[PDB]
Amino acid sequence: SGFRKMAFPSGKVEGCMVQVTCGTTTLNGLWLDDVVYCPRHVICTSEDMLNPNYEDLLIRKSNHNFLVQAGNVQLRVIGHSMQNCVLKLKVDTANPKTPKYKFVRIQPGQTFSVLACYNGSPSGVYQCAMRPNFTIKGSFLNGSCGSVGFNIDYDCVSFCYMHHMELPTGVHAGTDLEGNFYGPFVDRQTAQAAGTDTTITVNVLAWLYAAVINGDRWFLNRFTTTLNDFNLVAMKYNYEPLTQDHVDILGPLSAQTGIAVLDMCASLKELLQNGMNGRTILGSALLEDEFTPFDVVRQCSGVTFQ
Amino acid sequence: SGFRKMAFPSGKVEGCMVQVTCGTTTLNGLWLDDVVYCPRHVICTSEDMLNPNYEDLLIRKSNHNFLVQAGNVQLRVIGHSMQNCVLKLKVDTANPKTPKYKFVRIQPGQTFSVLACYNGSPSGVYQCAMRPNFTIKGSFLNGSCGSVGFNIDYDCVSFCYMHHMELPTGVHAGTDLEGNFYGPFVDRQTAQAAGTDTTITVNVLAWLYAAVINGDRWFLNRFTTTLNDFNLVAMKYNYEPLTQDHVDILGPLSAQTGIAVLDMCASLKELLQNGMNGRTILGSALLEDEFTPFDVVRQCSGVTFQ
Repeated sequence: SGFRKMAFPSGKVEGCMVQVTCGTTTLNGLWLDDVVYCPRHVICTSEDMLNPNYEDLLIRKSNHNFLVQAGNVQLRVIGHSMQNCVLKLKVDTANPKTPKYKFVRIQPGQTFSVLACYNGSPSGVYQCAMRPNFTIKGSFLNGSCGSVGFNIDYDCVSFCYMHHMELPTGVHAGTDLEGNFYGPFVDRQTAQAAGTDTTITVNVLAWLYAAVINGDRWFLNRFTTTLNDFNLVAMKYNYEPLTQDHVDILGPLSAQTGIAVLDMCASLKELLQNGMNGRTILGSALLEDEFTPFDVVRQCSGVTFQ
Repeated sequence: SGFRKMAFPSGKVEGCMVQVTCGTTTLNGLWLDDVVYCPRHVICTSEDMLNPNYEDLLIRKSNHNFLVQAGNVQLRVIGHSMQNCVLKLKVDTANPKTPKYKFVRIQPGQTFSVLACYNGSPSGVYQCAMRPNFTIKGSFLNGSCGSVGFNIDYDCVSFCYMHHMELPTGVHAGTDLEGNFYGPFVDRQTAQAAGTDTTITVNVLAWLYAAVINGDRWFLNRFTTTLNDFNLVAMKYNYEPLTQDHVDILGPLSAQTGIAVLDMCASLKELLQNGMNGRTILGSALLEDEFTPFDVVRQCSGVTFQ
């Protein structure tokens, strides 16, 4: 019983975090086999970040300019290249703690765990969603760059995010591990803005389903609705339009609650129209859209990792 | 920038989780050196939990009745005893992953990380507070018992909580690692209830301070107040009374914001009296009381662990 924003266990990822320095700039990198991955803006000085030419900046740099530290042991750089917005540093030592792993580009409205690091040391773990506008609402102080986002499928770590930058709103942008940004962000210190932040309707529904399973049912009503009727009300409140896939994906929650998805939409319409009247759902006075159906199932089925 | 409920890294604790079975009952235990710790109600059958005599039940049990499994390897039980509500199983194998560690009984309004486990496998990590009434609002499905609460001070794990039970409200009770319950709970399946759930005023203030440092300042006002004036308003809303210690503890936040604690109390009084008017603070439409001053400092100073 009970329902929390819970992260995956960080252990398999802790053993992959290293410290990367060029000149006066230190940030975090990801040590898998005999490659360290980090944000290429490690080669930038405070001046360069205005309008850097990365190709040009990289030409002034040799393998011996990259100080890679694993705990208190220096690694030897025997090769370096740039893949989009990441640097791949080849080291002669394979990480003996390399877990079974893969790189996935993640879809907006999917969730993942962040291990926030400073100087290659883990600081803390929390859950995030890739928002429809490809930002994240994380916690990233100075030196957190190269901190990574990940899911764990049975024994396998799927890395999906590397932190690079903060936007004027205080929200966060980064890349997949192949170094392509999520959204239209670029790694230079210019005026960039996120689009409109829409709500992940399917996730809000998953959360309502979680609430019910945990005894909170006050927001349930006598009404149903239609997909089209519901989406007319979505548009107004900058909710994502709902589709049959979304319905199908919620079937295991629908199933286990005996509550048709459309009746739950009717409950949600009523909350968007009437607000909460100072009531709470799983101790939130707002609609939470950072739990996927999968997140809710896991936490109301109790699956583990090995 | 940004502010999240973030857990400590779980890695050092993952390597301590084992599975403990008696008959048909499986739960989690904590393997430190050559001792496994788990809730003594592992010796209970579904019948026994009504009115168990643990001393009597333990007399029917020998070292070979305890199936302790570490990943996929069985450990050998060479000794067993009961310390209050925990069983200490002596095994011949010392945990080679035992981290530097200590047992602390934690004070109400302090926070810690939970590694929720099933069958000795970690499932997820989240932050909790010991509430003034000695319950916690966690996530614990069936088989989560023996999941542990912990803080990390530089390299050292301080274990503070072991999960044992859920109360009629859906909230959670357990012991310190010496096996004394937090609050007046006992490990039997009877009608027990938590006292009134008071709010941790000092933590609410820490959070307001976090908000300010992260640019949210709408709730700031022109007023100050007195300790006594503020506490008159605390009592009404079941907030904990504030003291000079509480003030002193917030000095580093006061300091770094240039905002006297009493002016922040005046802001809080105004929120308790007027509500939020559908505004948000760090994306919460309620007052958050599960961040300590220490939690806020860490996350606005950026300290790490090694």
